[PDB]
Amino acid sequence: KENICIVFGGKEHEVSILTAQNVLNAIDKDKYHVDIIYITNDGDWRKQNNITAEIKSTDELHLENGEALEISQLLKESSSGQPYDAVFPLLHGPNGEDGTIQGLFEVLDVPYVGNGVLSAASSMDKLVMKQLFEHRGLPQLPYISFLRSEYEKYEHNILKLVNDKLNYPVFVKPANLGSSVGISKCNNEAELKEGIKEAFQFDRKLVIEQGVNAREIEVAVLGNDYPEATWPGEVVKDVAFYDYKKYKDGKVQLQIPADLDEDVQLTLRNMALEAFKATDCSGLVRADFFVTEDNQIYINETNAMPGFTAFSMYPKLWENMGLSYPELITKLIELAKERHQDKQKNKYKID
Amino acid sequence: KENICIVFGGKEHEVSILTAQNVLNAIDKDKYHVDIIYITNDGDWRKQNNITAEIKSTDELHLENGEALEISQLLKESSSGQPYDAVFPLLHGPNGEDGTIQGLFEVLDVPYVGNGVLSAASSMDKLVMKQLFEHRGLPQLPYISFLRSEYEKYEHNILKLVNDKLNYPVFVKPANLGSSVGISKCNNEAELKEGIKEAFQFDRKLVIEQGVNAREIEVAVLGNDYPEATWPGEVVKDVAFYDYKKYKDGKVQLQIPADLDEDVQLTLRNMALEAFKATDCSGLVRADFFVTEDNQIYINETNAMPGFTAFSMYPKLWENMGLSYPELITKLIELAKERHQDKQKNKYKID
Repeated sequence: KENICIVFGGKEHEVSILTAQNVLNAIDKDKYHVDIIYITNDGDWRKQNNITAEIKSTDELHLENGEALEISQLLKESSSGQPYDAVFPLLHGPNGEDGTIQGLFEVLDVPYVGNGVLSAASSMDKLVMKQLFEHRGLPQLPYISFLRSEYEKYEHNILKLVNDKLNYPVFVKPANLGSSVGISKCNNEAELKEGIKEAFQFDRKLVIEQGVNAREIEVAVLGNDYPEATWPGEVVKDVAFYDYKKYKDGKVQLQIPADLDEDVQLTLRNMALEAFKATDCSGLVRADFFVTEDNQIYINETNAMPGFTAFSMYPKLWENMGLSYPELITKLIELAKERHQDKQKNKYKID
Repeated sequence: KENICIVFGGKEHEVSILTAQNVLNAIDKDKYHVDIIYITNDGDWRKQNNITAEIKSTDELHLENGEALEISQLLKESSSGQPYDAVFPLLHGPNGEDGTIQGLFEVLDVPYVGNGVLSAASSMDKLVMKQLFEHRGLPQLPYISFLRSEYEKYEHNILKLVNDKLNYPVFVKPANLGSSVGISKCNNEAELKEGIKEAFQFDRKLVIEQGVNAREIEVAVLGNDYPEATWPGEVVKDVAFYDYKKYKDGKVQLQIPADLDEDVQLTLRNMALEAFKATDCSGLVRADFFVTEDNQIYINETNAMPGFTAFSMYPKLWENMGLSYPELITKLIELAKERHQDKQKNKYKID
């Protein structure tokens, strides 16, 4: 058996916990020895050893009453007594996909699924992500950015650059948040200024982005050095608007593949690979696009740890390619093994 | 008293250990309670509690025989029984300035000196660093970059782009190393190809850089949101060459301020601040420039944790401004406190 540890929760949990239930029930307990570590909202790490049956309800998860050892000892050793072959972060904290847990994993020399430090961190900062996309030549909506320090001195002058380079309406976006906290849509300077002031309560760096009305199209990418991209998918919505949040009850309504011309789909698959390379991803990414009704394409953002329930977009895009959810989980673990092995080979060849 | 922890060593140590001796002997043991954690080449963490006298020889450091508790307990609590007010990483491992230890620090919610995760990681990847410098408008030598995957398919085609955009000689540079391992200077394709092949043994991503002969000029930057830059300094060298390494015995020979026109110095101070902002630095950075004999300026790289002995360039640049080495250490701790406090204020205002 191989030795796996799923880390879930994070310093709101209900998605992460549902995800960890799905990932657990889709792992062959015959091929894998599975421990899990739950991170409480407090930040405390609680381990639960040796999952061996299906998790039918969240009650079966020890959660905050798990075994409360130091984080060092929790990750060094499987309950089986072997070191882990892969650790799978399914976190919904900021420490989830800002590169921080990945940094911990590297310091502890623990092999792990998904994106590395620089990749996760730069996909979480919206300014760095766009700067990397730009250098790579991917099309994006016209955009501006600045630090609070610059706006305190150049308010009047920054607003002019907005009206020259962009067309209203624009969106004010905090650079470093994982949440819709502080985003607003502004139809003029008056609203823009109010919006900028309003976002600086939550962040020190802002992106101003030209608005579009467009379809949201997502592509799943999987791999390390030779990644592959799925056919695109769509969350079907008769009306494009920024909701600020999923309000409709029940399952989300996916269309996979998306109802797009076959040429446009191929363009999006190739753009997804470019977006993966532009932030030097590992393991996986979801590329999220804006596609207007006249088939104009912009890349919106990448997502370094995308939604990963059994009905989420990222796994359902791979199902459409023939890759089962249990096969996808196993592939992510093998990629984690390979990236990890490739680093001692380099750390060795450095002598 | 405030509570400080110096982390030094790292998974070669002699500079880091000399540095930790200097930083220790320059801290007022009356104002600060000082513990230190030593990271062995093995990666093991060993704590030594409550430094209270001058460290006259490295023998007085417990080093690898320090107290061998789990890393979690080592950082959570000062020997005094209080949580730390600041942790000061003085590491010479890759885990030093690739953002990994900083990620650990954030996961453990430990306040810490210097650059954050994204800042350290992006200053260590030479491709991302140049891409950020470019977007900011700082002048750099003409350069190319590619992944191993791209060169395996486009060898012939990538070499042409080199000869069109650059002028020989060029330097082949691994993107992700902190070491001179795999750098070479090439006067033609024949050498370039050999050089590219030679660097791929140690890295998966490369930068090809146009060579210059120039003076090396360094500027020290200190601050968080309102940073300040020193007058520039110079390691004086009658002959510009890439040494691959300091060979001369004894002290390095600094000229502070550098023998440059007063206008050129002011330009470099302002470029240093731009370079700090371009990678969203915190705490400090050293901006390293190429300045030709005809006063043409290029930024070479930033250094997120620069040399920090008492005779290193970064502290000596601040001494020239009137800031003593003990005052600089204290300023770095206050900045660590401020960045840390500013994050709960935001994490609070996010509700």
